Amino acid sequence: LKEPVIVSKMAARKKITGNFEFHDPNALLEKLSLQLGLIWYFDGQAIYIYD
Amino acid sequence: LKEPVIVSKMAARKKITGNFEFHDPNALLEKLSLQLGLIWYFDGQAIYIYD
Amino acid sequence: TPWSGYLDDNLQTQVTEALDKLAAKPSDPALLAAYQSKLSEYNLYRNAQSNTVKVFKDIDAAIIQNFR
Amino acid sequence: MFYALYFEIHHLVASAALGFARVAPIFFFLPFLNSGVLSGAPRNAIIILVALGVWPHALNEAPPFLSVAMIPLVLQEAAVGVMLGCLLSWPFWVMHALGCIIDNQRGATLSSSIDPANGIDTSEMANFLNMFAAVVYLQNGGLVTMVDVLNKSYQLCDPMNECTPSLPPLLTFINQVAQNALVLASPVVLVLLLSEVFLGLLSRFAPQMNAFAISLTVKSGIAVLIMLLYFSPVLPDNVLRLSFQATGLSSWFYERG
Amino acid sequence: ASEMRNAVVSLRNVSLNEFNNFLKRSGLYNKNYPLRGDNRKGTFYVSGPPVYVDMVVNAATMMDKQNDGIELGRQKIGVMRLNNTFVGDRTYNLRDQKMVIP
Amino acid sequence: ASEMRNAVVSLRNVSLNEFNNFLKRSGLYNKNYPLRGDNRKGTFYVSGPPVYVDMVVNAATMMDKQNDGIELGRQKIGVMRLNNTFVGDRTYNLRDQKMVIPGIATAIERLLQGEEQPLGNIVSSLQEALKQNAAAGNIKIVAYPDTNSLLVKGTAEQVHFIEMLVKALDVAKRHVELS
Amino acid sequence: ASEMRNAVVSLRNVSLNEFNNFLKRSGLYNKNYPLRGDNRKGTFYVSGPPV
Amino acid sequence: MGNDISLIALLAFSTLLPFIIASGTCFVKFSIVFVMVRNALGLQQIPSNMTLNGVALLLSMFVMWPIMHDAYVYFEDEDVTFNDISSLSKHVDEGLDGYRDYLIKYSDRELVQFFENAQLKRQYGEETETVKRDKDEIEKPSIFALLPAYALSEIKSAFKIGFYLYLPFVVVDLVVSSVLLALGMMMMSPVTISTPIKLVLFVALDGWTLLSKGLILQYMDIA
Amino acid sequence: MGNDISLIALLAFSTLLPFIIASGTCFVKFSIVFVMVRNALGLQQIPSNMTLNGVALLLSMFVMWPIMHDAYVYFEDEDVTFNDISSLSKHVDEGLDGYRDYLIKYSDRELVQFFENAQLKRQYGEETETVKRDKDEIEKPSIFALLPAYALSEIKSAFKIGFYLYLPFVVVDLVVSSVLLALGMMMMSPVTISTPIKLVLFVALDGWTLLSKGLILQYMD
Amino acid sequence: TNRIEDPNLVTDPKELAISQEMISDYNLYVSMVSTLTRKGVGAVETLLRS
Amino acid sequence: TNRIEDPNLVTDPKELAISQEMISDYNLYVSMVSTLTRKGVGAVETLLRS
Ligand SMILES: CCCCCCCCCCCC[N+](C)(C)[O-]
Repeated sequence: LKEPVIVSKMAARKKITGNFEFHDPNALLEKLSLQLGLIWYFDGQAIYIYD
Repeated sequence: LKEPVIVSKMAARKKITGNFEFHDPNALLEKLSLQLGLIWYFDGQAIYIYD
Repeated sequence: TPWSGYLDDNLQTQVTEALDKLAAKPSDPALLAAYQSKLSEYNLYRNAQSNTVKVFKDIDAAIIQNFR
Repeated sequence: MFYALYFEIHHLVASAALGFARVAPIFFFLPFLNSGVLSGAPRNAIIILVALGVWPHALNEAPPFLSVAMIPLVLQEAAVGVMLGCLLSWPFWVMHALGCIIDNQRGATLSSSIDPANGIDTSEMANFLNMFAAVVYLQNGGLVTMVDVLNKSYQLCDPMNECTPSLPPLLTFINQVAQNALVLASPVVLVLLLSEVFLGLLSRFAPQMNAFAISLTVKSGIAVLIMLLYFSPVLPDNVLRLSFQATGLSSWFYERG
Repeated sequence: ASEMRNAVVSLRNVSLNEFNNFLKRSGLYNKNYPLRGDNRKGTFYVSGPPVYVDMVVNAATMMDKQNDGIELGRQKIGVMRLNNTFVGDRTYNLRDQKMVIP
Repeated sequence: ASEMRNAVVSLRNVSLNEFNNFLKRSGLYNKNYPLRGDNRKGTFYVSGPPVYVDMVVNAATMMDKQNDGIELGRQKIGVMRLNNTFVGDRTYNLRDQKMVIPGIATAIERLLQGEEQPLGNIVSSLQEALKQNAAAGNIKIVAYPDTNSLLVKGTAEQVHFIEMLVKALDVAKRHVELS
Repeated sequence: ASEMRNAVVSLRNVSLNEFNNFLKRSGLYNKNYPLRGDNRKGTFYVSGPPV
Repeated sequence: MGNDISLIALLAFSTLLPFIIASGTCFVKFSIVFVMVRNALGLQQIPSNMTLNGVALLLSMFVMWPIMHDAYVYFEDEDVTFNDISSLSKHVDEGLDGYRDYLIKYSDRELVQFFENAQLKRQYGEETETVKRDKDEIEKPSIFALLPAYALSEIKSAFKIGFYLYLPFVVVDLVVSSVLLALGMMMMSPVTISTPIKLVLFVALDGWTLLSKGLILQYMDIA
Repeated sequence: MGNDISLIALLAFSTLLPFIIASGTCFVKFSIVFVMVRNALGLQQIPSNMTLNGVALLLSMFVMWPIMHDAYVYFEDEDVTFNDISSLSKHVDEGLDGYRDYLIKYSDRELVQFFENAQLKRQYGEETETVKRDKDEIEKPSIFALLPAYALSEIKSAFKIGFYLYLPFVVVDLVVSSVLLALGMMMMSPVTISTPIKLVLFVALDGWTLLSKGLILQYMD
Repeated sequence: TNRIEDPNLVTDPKELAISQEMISDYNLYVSMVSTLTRKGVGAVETLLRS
Repeated sequence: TNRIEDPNLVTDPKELAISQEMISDYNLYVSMVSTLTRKGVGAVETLLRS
């Protein structure tokens, strides 16, 4: 992503397993957001992720 | 780096292992910042590193 | 009262003098105009002083009475 | 920000208050801390100071428990404190049992009395050996290990994570204490039994001899004589092998949260 | 290293250059921890060892307050000869009207 | 060594080059721990053993208060002759108007009246700056016809400026004949 | 020796030379602990036994 | 701020807490059985009353602490609404059913019913009891009716248990005495011989451990 | 007073004074030794606590007075001494060393070290090097860390002293019990006989003289 | 709040009336916890002696 | 609380006289409930520790 990433505690409780490919990570991120039920934002300096 | 370095209390918990060559400390600093999830800054007198 | 160890009257004479000049010739308009000013300033000075000294007494008393 | 020091003092007293719940029961069990010795105005002043000396978090930031029902929490902490009081008491209760066994075998039934500081029936020997253990323990610096195990108890299991004593090991505890006491008292019981049977055998040739009454004259001297020989190992036996240690906290406590 | 102190200072009567010259004359200046700001302006950032920072802050504050005892709006006088007209006001006594020209 | 103390001291009526002389005469001066600052200005840093530091800071504060009682704005009287004109105001009764011509004293006085900033210059070191601060409204001028001369009261600088302005003003007049 | 006291004294109306003569006339002066300062000015430092 | 009456209720409850524990909790049983077994082994003051009461107290908490915590979790519940003193009473009563059920499980129905009658029937001009069909009253015996009926049943259970533990020690005493007589080594008191034997035998079989498990397994599954 | 905050601080200190005496003065020790003596003789209510605490407080006065007087004249002293925030904070801190020296002189080095390290690991983080100042000049430790070490040190030594005093009375008790069993009077409670022998033993020793002498000599050469 | 907005608002009567609630309520909460812990410990000691 | 927030109630003598009574009656009521509750639990405690 080339951006520091900051995760809320209520999101930190969730676990994940498997083998992932990080290419076009923005697309990957926005897909997982909907599957896992997260919301996220980007102010221009860093990425924030919440339940 | 030729500068004093200050590391926050919450960053000091993380641990690292291996061999490192200091050919270009600036590049190494940026790479490891993104890999380990740190942010850093440089007032011209000293380097400051945070979680 | 000094804070132990801490590093770090003319208007009365002026009014007395003006009174003595005036008393000698109560009908001189210049001596009257001068005395009026000296007496007015002296009056204000004494009042402001005594009000301030009371305000500090009452703060010290309130402090003591809070723990007493 | 003007009020910050005022709030910072209140965070301190709220932390001390919640620490008292866990430190005071220890002061109830140990023989040199109970109110038979340390009483009046010193008592609270000292307990609070210790609790502040061992609280694990910076005292100047808001306590984390403000959002929680207070009673379940206080009872949880008091139960933990009772468990620690037992484990730290463990070397003394064995010597007390030993003394009670000896004073029972030598007769001496009537000598005992209930101690008001604890509510425990105390013989003449038992009080002596119970003191003597305390002094050797203090001399060896066990006092440092006591505060140590307290601090570690907070680092390894935290009030907010619902730390709880393990049930399976707790179920063995009484039997391990009784075992240790018997294993240690045995040498005296054996000799006093052989003595009384020897006298009973001798009585066969002189049936008017009151072999019972003779044994009461003899057995107390025999008891003290034998214990005087095996007395010196008492110092090492208790000081190290029976004293609890900070490493054991892992097995007796775990976090349920 | 963890003891580094830093602060922001803002002065009204004294230039950053003025202060730097003070330090240089004193022999207190240190090129590893220089003051950072606009020479023209009075607002600067300073960071370094405790003794250095504290000394700088105290000196700057006191020097700033001292200069309030000073005034520099020096008034000046100029003489301007009129070559084409009389300086004074003029009254014209018209038989029916008195007229004044300022 | 851990007991080293240090302080920043600031003065209003004395200069570092003055206070050094005091220490020397006293025999208190110590070249291992000299005062560090600007001789021209009243602010310095000092560091050293406790006793030394305390003595320095006491003495410097109390000498500053003692000098605080002494005034130095010495008023100077200058006497200036006019060579080309009459000192007094004059009235000419034209038919159309009563007309008045003001003399030098009147003009200058009216101009400086109520001034509050220092007088700087005319066109057609802390112990110095505190003299240069003297206000323009104090200058007093008294016309003295008996010798056709002005009496001027002010600081040495002020009197000098007044002298220049007078010599810029009293030009000799030309004569005209109307036929 | 550990009890030596010292103080800074300043006088408005009385010069150091005026005060030394006072001590001399009194017979109180002591050349081991003389006053240190400027005979012209009125400010001086003194140190010695408490009394 | 909060509510000033709920504050009174909190402080009051915390003063009564030790008497409730001492009279309406399994502590009643655990503290009795241990002391009985200790007397039967014939050597008082081993273990100490401090040891016994301490353990009994700890074990009681595993049984009771979940019920209290469940009740507070029931009350800290931001979605309720009320309209009247009745609607509030019902909800507060409903909060205590978790405890009520425990008391109902471990106590006698008929003694409970007797006290349920005795609270009222001094008022009553009548003999008929059917007048309320059971389904309400069988669920809702009052807590003051349940408490003494529970304590009186716990004690009886304790005695039942201890009875069966006495028997083997009695047997051992008879055996010792018969041996001394058969040897004719008559003039020796048997207690001096048999108390060591009872102690060593019970400790060598870990009686205290089996006892602790057998007590807890009435109230929990350890796994 | 010349300053108001200087007054507020004095009234606060005077409001917390008794707990400082109860937890940071030899009173904590004298109070324990006398209760130990009363336990030893097997008494319950006499002498009263008010009498034993009375003498304990008087004896503590002879020992603590010199440093309280020293602090008093140090803070009254009228000579000019401070000018500015750093000099005032150093002046106040310097005024407490007369009492830090006391706490440090009687606290156990091992406990002082424990309470110091456990504060460093709170503030700067547990990864900060555990000091192990085994040969030590403990660098003016904080008084909040120093005070509980003193309290537990005095409790330790008072218990230690109290132990020694039992041993004669323990002998008395076991002897009496043995001679009664030798006569077979199993139904006689020994305590009735052994209490007066303890009293006359202690009176013959003159216990209170020896004991009050030694307890004071431990604090002054 | 550490070096944001401003300090020393001892003086505005609208915010000074909001501080009164907090300064009181936190003192009461802390006072209550002090009693509850004593009660709890006292209940444990009461049972263990008896 | 409402009687104080509302500006026409907190500024008319007729209404203030009533609010004074409401406040005092509240105070007395709560103080008496507290007292009697304490006396009650204290009786239980006195008997059971005897
Ligand atoms: C020891 C009393 C204080 C802590 C409260 C303990 C509550 C009981 C928890 C038991 C959990 C048993 N388990 C894991 C089998 O469910």
